Amino acid sequence: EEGQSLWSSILSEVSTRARSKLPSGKNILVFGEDGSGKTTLMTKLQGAEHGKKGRGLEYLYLSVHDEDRDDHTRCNVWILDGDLYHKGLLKFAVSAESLPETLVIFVADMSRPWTVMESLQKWASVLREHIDKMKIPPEKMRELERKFVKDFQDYMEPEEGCQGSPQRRGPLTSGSDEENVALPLGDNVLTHNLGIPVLVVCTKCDAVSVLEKEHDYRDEHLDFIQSHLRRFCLQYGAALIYTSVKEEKNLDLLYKYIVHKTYGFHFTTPALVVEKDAVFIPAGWDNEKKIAILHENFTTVKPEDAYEDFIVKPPV
Amino acid sequence: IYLNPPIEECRYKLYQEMFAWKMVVLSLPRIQSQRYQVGVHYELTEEEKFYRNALTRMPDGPVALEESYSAVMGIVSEVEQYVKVWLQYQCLWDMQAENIYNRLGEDLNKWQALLVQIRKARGTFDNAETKKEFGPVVIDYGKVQS
Repeated sequence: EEGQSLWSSILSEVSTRARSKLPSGKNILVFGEDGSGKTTLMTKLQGAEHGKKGRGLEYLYLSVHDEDRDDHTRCNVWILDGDLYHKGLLKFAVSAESLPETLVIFVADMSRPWTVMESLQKWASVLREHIDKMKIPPEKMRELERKFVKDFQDYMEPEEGCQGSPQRRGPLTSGSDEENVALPLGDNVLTHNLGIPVLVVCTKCDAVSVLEKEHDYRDEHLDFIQSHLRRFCLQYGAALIYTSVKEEKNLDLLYKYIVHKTYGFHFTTPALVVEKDAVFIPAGWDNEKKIAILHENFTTVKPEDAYEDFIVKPPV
Repeated sequence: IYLNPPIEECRYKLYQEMFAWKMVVLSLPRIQSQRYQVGVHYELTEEEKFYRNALTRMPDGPVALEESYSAVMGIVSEVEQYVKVWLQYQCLWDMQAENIYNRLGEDLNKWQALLVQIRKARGTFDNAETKKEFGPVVIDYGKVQS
């Protein structure tokens, strides 16, 4: 048992000396509403066009083949529906061990922009009773939140020299503490931050281009929605991507941000602001003074209008 | 040592006969409650064309969907346990001889007992089963056992 425990210590240390893989058991959650091409773009991130579209807890996998060490893991996909009677399928999706192995994606439909924030705080409330019911010990939960505050302040927007190699959001000058993005803290900032990588995806942003002409909106319409989105995602510590499902706008950008948030890789694109249906809002980049920078652009409106009335919901 | 098709595709396959076995029922069309008119021959959803709200009209609650999905997670867990029986033994193909040989030194009884262990473990690895089945779900591992 000298040689047996010796040889077992040898078999523990030899597989340590091999090439590292991406750690499997990663889960990806899809929160949000149906009718938004969840299955469509989620197969696009898999590598397909459309899958066998079921309902409830749809499963796929994303083909995460490494380009560096040339390995391949596949992470789990849990497409949850718009239904809150089949919302109880999430215990097969994510547990507390794999809650740090989780990149949560929220669907915002930009085909139905008027139903966004009630679905956001409703599915976020679903996620809050979910995250209360899955029962993390609070010291590790607060450890996740304090280190998420830490990597939230670690972030920089990438430059042109950060579109290749990884942007060193940790120590560039080694062994110290310096500010990179210092957020003005409000009640819209991190008050139900959950210590996990959270994302909201605006889906079908080419259906904004219906409502730029068939509803004839202005620039301050999207800043109203976008400032409400900044206020709510910053409250949970999240990023925000403005995507078209149908035209498949910048899929590689999405895939680089997924492997960047899950396995600590690099997302090699700066925060796009230039096209209004393609404004990239990262995590750890925007703050409440940047919300007020949209209010400098508020010329004809004040932000206390109703959500479905300023952003005009048709009664069907 | 590697599994092709992997555990994610195995879960995806069990969810595929979920999808075919549920679109026995769901891909049945539902009937417009008036037909000879005009306005429902205008654009309809899947909930207006097909009987897919009968899955939302589960009368005993949703309970058998989590029972089936827990059976899927249990089967995926057991075949995941047996595939990480044989993915433990990738250490022999990660094996550098210096980590054995600098550990052993020149004490001969360690070498003799190690040859006893490689004989005993080769006795275990020459067993009769090449394919393991749980329910319907089958591992092939005979080629890699050879």
